Amino acid sequence: KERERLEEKLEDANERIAELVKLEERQRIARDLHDTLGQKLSLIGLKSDLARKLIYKDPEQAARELKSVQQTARTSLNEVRKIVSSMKGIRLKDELINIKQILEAADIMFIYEEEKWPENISLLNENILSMCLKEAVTNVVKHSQAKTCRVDIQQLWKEVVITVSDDGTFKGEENSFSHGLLGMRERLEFANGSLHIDTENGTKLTMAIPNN
Amino acid sequence: LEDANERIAELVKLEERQRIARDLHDTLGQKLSLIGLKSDLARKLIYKDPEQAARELKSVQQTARTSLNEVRKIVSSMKGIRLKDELINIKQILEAADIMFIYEEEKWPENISLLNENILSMCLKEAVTNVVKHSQAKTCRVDIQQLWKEVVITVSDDGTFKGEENSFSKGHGLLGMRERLEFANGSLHIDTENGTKLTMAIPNN
Ligand SMILES: Nc1ncnc2c1ncn2[C@@H]1O[C@H](COP(=O)(O)OP(=O)(O)CP(=O)(O)O)[C@@H](O)[C@H]1O
Ligand SMILES: Nc1ncnc2c1ncn2[C@@H]1O[C@H](COP(=O)(O)OP(=O)(O)CP(=O)(O)O)[C@@H](O)[C@H]1O
Ligand SMILES: [Mg+2]
Ligand SMILES: [Mg+2]
Repeated sequence: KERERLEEKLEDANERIAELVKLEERQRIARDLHDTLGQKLSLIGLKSDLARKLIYKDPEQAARELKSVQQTARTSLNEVRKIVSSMKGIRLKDELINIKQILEAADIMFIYEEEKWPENISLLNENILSMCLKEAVTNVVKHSQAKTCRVDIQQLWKEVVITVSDDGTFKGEENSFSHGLLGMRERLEFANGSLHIDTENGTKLTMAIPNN
Repeated sequence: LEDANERIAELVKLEERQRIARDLHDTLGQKLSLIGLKSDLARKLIYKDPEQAARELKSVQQTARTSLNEVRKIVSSMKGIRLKDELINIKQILEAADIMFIYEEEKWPENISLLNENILSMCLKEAVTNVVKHSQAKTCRVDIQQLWKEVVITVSDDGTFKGEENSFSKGHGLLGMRERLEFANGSLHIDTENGTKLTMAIPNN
């Protein structure tokens, strides 16, 4: 009714700030890129050209020039190797490993068995999920003081679900949502999924997100 | 707001930043590897077949020039870039001059014409040079504010103004500076009271 009309409106303004902030982003990069890969790539222009001119007039210098070109091609693509490494993102496969290591070295038993694991989930969600995960684990090896920790990750419905439970005690007060907690929620929620918790026996984190 | 705000910020930031890396690799990858290949192949045929070699290098120049342009168009549109470069340029010159550079980004510019940005850059650089030329001051305050419609640099130095009473000789950056701001319908003023003080103004647009 009235509530539907005013949600449509609320979505329109969200999106509007979206496009704007994404733009400002396109930019930080515009400066870095231009600097580096721009001087270099203009130089590639010039040596290309100059090489073509000297092919006959002087095939020696021509060659030497092409040597320098290939050099700068390669290293430039190397710069973007160093660049799409960033925000390329971690895949859970990797985050699970990381955490198995952190839990072992925490003095804690890591309970797992690969259960109905994920396919054709957006790479992005994979990053977020990776994050919340790492944070949850840290919280546990920070306060729970549990000695064992169960975890499963399943493709339920059209929605993916991690669950991370620890036998320790939840050291938090009644409203310590002050911190990777508010962080976690804020996140999943923005991805239109959910985060839930139970301090019944130790601490239990259910993260959910849309997949299929 | 402290965090709902700039947390959802930094998250759409990362949303599209992953998208942006997939586009780098996609576009400039394919392209730049192809540049590798044609470079190489060109070197091989320089003699065996200098014709094909040339043709290959033509296609190379095309691509190298082309890749920069997509990024470049965004850069031309973007504002505040000229001033930032100038600040970096002058901070360096002042440091290396033996001089303290006083600054704090104060109500800095948005949607000023790119042109005015260049002019202002200029007068600025010239002002600085004059200081590190004659003022022999040891510290130098500078601010750049968006005052109402009009933008204003102010560049002050504690040294002494070595100039005579009417040192505004043409072809010197003084007559040059005025000539300029004034042609842009803004203004230039100075005070030799304590050291030297330059107020540049111009229209924001
Ligand atoms: N798995 C767990 N076991 C026991 N206590 C936990 C827990 N997860 C969170 N807590 C408690 O809840 C409170 C809030 O945690 P939150 O995640 O906001 O910050 P933190 O203490 O984990 C450090 P950071 O915010 O840097 O990760 C903490 O005071 C912590 O002791
Ligand atoms: N900030 C400053 N401090 C002290 N003296 C200054 C000054 N700016 C200018 N002057 C004096 O006024 C004169 C005019 O300076 P101006 O910058 O107009 O010409 P210039 O001597 O720098 C050569 P150019 O043509 O390269 O600018 C200078 O010769 C100098 O003696
Ligand atoms: Mg935490
Ligand atoms: Mg001068």
